[PDB]
Amino acid sequence: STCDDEPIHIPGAIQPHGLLLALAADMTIVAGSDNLPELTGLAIGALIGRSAADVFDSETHNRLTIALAEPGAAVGAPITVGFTMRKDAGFIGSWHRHDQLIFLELEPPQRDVAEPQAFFRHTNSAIRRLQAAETLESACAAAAQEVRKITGFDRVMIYRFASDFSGEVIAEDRCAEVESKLGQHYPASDIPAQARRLYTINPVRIIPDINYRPVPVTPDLNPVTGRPIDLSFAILRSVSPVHLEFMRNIGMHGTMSISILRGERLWGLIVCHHRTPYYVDLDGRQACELVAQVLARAIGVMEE
Ligand SMILES: *C/C=C1/C(=C/c2[nH]c(/C=C3[NH+]=C(/C=C4\NC(=O)C(C=C)=C4C)C(C)=C\3CCC(=O)O)c(CCC(=O)O)c2C)NC(=O)[C@H]1C
Repeated sequence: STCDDEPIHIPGAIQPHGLLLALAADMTIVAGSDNLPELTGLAIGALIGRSAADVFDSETHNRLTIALAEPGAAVGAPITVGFTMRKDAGFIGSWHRHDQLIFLELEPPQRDVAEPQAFFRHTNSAIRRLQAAETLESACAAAAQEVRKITGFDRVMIYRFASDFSGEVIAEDRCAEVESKLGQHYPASDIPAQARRLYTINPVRIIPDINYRPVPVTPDLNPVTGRPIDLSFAILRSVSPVHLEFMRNIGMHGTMSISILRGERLWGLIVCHHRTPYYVDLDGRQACELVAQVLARAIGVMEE
């Protein structure tokens, strides 16, 4: 376990392309990313231990209050965000009720959004083409082709693993400019235990610049538990510089990867790489999110 030891879940930093705010269970600001001042225009060391009401507009707190005290408490779905300071901003992104804190992840207004009809088109065709569920090999390739058709990543591919957690690429499509790993296998050390354990419970992962400077999370002391701040579900979660190397190697300054859950069990991953630094509309992500959700289902009617 030269590999499986790293605490990648508690690195106490996020990627700069958005920010984070962590509230205690009585709705008071507890910790944030240190770039908070840069964009919302509010100084961290001030915020620490004051009210979430100082940052959000009155609805976003209220939509917040209802969502959380909703029964079936869990890492929340995406929310619409407006700040009292810089309302204009209209940042939009998720929240996450883990660690006995309420994490808010906020993203910059994804300008130049997916054309509607084209969107519905690709979403709908895929769910037909995948549900049309030809073989396993197409079901998958399909997902990759379609996924590439939605996002427009330079190369995309379905990765499955054996019971010894070594995987094979079992599908592909590429911009005719980069090799097909369609025949390669890889060793379980490559995506190791703790990262397999993490993908099972949070099925989206996105890195836009592999060449980034991590935005510390301050404090990174969980006030309720007194352990570092645990960034499992955070899609802004700073990433193990080892792996980053391995993406520099294979020549890709952006990634994203989606789990393929098969009854609590991680069957395989959609895996995307893009030469230069590349982002995804929540649209873009939730689409793919969908692809793998159906695929996983168009695997649970191929398993009978
Ligand atoms: C022994 C340590 C190693 C290691 C650790 C490591 N790697 C990751 C993350 C990923 N590695 C991936 C592998 C691939 N990328 C590809 O291009 C291909 C295909 C040829 C594979 C199989 C991938 C996709 C990931 C996940 C990244 C993503 O979500 O897009 C981690 C986890 C890092 C984190 O979650 O913060 C770790 C600890 N890297 C190695 O290559 C070996 C030597």
